Amino acid sequence: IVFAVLIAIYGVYLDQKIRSRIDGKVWQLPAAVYGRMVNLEPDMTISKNEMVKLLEATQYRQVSKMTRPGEFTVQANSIEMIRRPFDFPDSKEGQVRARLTFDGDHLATIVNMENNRQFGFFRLDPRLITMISSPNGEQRLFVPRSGFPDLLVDTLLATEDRHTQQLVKNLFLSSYWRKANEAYMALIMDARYSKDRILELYMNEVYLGQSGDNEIRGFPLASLYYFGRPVEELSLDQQALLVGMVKGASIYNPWRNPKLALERRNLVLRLLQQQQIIDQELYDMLSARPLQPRGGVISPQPAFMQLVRQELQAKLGDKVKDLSGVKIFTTFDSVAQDAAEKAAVEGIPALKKQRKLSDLETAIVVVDRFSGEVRAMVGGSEPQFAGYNRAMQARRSIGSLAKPATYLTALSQPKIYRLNTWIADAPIALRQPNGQVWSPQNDDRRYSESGRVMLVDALTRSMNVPTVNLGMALGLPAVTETWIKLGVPKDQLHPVPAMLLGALNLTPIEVAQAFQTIASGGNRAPLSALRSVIAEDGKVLYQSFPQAERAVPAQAAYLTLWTMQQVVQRGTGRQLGAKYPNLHLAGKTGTTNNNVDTWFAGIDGSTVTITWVGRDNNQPTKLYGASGAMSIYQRYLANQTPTPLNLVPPEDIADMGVDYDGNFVCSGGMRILPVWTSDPQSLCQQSEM
Amino acid sequence: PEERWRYIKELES
Repeated sequence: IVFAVLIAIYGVYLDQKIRSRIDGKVWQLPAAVYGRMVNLEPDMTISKNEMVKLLEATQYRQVSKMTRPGEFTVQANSIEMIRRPFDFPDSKEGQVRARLTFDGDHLATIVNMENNRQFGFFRLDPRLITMISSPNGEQRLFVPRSGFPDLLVDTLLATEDRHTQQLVKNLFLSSYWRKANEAYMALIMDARYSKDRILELYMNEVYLGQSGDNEIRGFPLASLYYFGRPVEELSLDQQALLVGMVKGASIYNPWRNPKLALERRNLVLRLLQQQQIIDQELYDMLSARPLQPRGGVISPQPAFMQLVRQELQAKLGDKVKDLSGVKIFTTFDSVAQDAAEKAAVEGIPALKKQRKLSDLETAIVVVDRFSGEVRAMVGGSEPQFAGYNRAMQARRSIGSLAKPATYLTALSQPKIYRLNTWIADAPIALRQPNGQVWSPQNDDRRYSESGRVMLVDALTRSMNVPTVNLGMALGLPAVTETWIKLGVPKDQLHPVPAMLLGALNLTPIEVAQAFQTIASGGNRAPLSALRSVIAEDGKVLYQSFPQAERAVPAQAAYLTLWTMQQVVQRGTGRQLGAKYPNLHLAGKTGTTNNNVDTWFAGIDGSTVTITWVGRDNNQPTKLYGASGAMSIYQRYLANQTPTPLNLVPPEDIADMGVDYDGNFVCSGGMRILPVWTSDPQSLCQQSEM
Repeated sequence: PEERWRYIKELES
């Protein structure tokens, strides 16, 4: 009877091996990357239709009636939704049935339907974008017993045990003799663990699919992969297939073989319809429902994830992937990204067919006007398969998009340079070392009859000759100092006269930072993709704080933005001002010699949007001016709902009237211009002639 | 029982 001692002592070693993994770190859970968290408040400038696209972009479903969470219904002037549960960083939250009611172009109320009482603010769960690739290649999403519906548990138990045996198989075993080992270790833990815990570990471990060279396993990550919704919100027809795929994940895959995978769902629906849980009253409904996502996803948002990945080890260090169950909260906006991706996908072939181009590429970057939080990033014409990210990697000449920096430097000197100061416009010839004389020309190759133009109009019209006359009067290091204050790389600045008209090679995310500093009213906000990084135990690892650094005077930035509103209404960008006049959009056009690169920096009330349009091989685009990059921005403005830019003038701003000769008038005048003054009595000094 | 099947009709409709 010595065999009874060998098996008894062996069981203690199996019990020690189970206790070590289960009581502690079970799996190396990858880091979940979520999008932005949108709070909703009374009198918020959001429409009903704008809220519908926000909800659908955050994985909500428009339905006739609401049953499970992540669902909503539209009415004449209101939306009724069930806000899904989400463990937010500030406070954990359950399901919330609420009605968002609209007056016109604003959210009037948000009322909880269970108590018929308003909310001061209402949180919206962030969209799960992707999971950060693990070394082992076992991608999962942990969900405790509480998160799984009881019908999904009944559908599982009905087709497997019907009171665990395959849990121990996938835990520590591999691929007849060790079936006794599987039977012994199953009964050891089943007796020494809870009835609820065995379903939790099983539902997160089971293999349900593949996504390239990484194993997608567990009901939670599989639900979002196969259906685009969490495990909690699975319809019984979707639960039947997800339960059915446990036996043959690869053979019952809907992408490789849809016909074979369709029969499994109906077979599992019969196993439960034959038993008590379901009857034949609804078999015809669930058997008709076909399976939704089209061809899964290997790498969602590759462009935006480059910035997230770069920023993670640059802030927290590479000592972070070792941690399990990390929660990364990004600034990503799904409405803007979806709007930008369509504008790039549809806008590129629209230009190639009209102008007869063989190839044309693009890059769009949207950031917050005041905080610099990166809201969207498109780095190519077709973001279906995107290896190269033009928004970060493609470093190109900014061209005429460099002109605002010269006028900013000038307008920061209120006592000498203003919006009515005259700049010369006659032939120029600047000698330089090595070697020929530099004779810059306007696009027109024309000069003004009077031999001068006032500052305001030179920027409005993007006049080359007066920008060189202004830029050289201030000095090249004064203009270069503004580029450093605007937040561009110092290694890219070469202070020579060519720099004044665009000899400066920046990438769209570096241009985004420059225009952001202006957009805020001269406050440089270091561009960021991360909001916070939280551990599995709720402890914060990284948390953003405001970094608004006073770069240039607020009055100088205001007048430069006021002039950029004239650029879009009557100047180089007059095309967009006629389409969207009610936004009062501020912006600037970008063109290089032979139009190798085209750009547009568009600022609205809420964001800064930089757009580049050029070829990868640095060749002439055969496109008129900045119309190439403006038409992509027009499509982005069309694809989502922009915010009107209603500029609030800072202190010491006085709207003064000037005569035809460009001098301030006491009473009246024929052209009103904002001017940086504490005492607007400059008119006395001008009128006493 | 009929209390399980009736709830499922209004949940899936």
